[PDB]
Formats: sequence, structure tokens, C-alpha cells
Amino acid sequence: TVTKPAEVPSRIWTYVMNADNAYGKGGDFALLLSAVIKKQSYFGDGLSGSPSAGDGLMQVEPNTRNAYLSQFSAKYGHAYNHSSEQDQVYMGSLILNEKIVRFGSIYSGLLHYNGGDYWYPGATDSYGRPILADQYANTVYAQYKSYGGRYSR
Ligand SMILES: CC(=O)N[C@@H]1[C@@H](O)[C@H](O[C@@H]2O[C@H](CO)[C@@H](O[C@@H]3O[C@H](CO)[C@@H](O[C@@H]4O[C@H](CO)[C@@H](O)[C@H](O)[C@H]4NC(C)=O)[C@H](O)[C@H]3NC(C)=O)[C@H](O)[C@H]2NC(C)=O)[C@@H](CO)O[C@H]1O
Repeated sequence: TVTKPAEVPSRIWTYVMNADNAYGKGGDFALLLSAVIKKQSYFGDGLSGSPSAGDGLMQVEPNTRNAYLSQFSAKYGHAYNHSSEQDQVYMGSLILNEKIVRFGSIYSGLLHYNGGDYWYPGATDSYGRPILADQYANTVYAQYKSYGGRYSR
């Protein structure tokens, strides 16, 4: 505990481990972030073709990135740079950590990361796509555990 999952590209592992270090999570957060990135962008390979392609590795929506800019700068010591893949991961990590702490659990953190705080079945994203936040949380939590995750909170 813990090892890089074989299927996670080594550049991505570095980003998530840097994020893990910033929150003192012993490598466990990095496993969760790996699962999130696999689902959101497939490490960057599943982006092309999508209206939300430009939102990067963790697919944080523009209005959501905008709300967290000052907090990002405070946490990481530099202004958010969307062209930086490490910053993309740092931003997604900050928001997911915030949700997990605020709502009280990983599952709920994942659900509200994907759906927002006021998700309901039939809610749509900034591109008008239906958000299956419950299914997202289920499948990302399973992937997290499959990578060797060991927490619920
Ligand atoms: C390349 C590709 O297409 N990949 C797919 C992913 O894009 C995809 O899921 C999308 O993921 C993002 C991030 O998790 C998710 O974004 C959330 O969107 C909601 C709804 O807009 C947000 O909330 C609102 O925020 C505003 C401003 O703060 C609030 O005023 C408002 O109240 C909120 N609304 C509600 C209802 O609470 C979240 O902030 C936002 N999260 C983030 C981190 O930005 C999209 O909704 C996801 N879209 C879909 C259709 O799921 C993934 C889905 O499984 O699939 C990839 O393949």
C-alpha cells in the first residue's frame, strides 16, 4: 500500500500523487483521483468528440472552476492555469476533497462532485446532458476499491 495501478499512465500517477501529498492522504486519495480521471476523460484519451472536451482531465465545468479560483490559489500558491494538466488535477482534487469533507463521505463526495450540491434525477449539465450522478458514484467507487482503496469517509 499503495502501488500505481498498471492501467493508469505514469504521467497521471504523478499528478494525483502530488494532489495526494497536498492533502496528506498517504496515497489513498491518488487511487480515488485515478478512478475519477479514468471516468471523466480516460486519462485524456476519451476527450475528443465531446462538447466538454476543453474542460480537461477531471472535466470541471467552467462555472465551477470559476467559483474556486481564489481557493485554488490559496491552497496551491499560484493562480489556476487551465493549460496545466497538474493544475487541472489540483482543481478537481480540491473540489472533490471539499465535497467529501462537507458531505461526510466518499460516495456522497463523488455523487455531488458529478451532480453538484442540488442534483436530482433528470438534472442536466452545462452542456444540457443528463447527469446520472448515482451511477457515477457507484461505478467510480467500485473502480476506486478495485484499485485498492480502503476508505468510506
Ligand atoms: C470527455 C467527456 O465528455 N467526459 C465525460 C464527463 O464529462 C462526464 O461528466 C460530467 O462531469 C462533470 C464534473 O464531474 C459534471 O460537472 C458538474 O456539473 C454540475 C451541473 O452543472 C455542477 O453544478 C452546478 O454548479 C453551479 C455553479 O457552481 C451551481 O450554481 C449549481 O447549483 C450546480 N448545479 C446543481 C444541480 O447542483 C457541478 O459543479 C459540476 N462539477 C464539477 C466538478 O464541475 C457534469 O455534470 C458531468 N456531466 C454528465 C452528463 O455526467 C462523465 C459522466 O459520467 O462521463 C465522461 O465520459
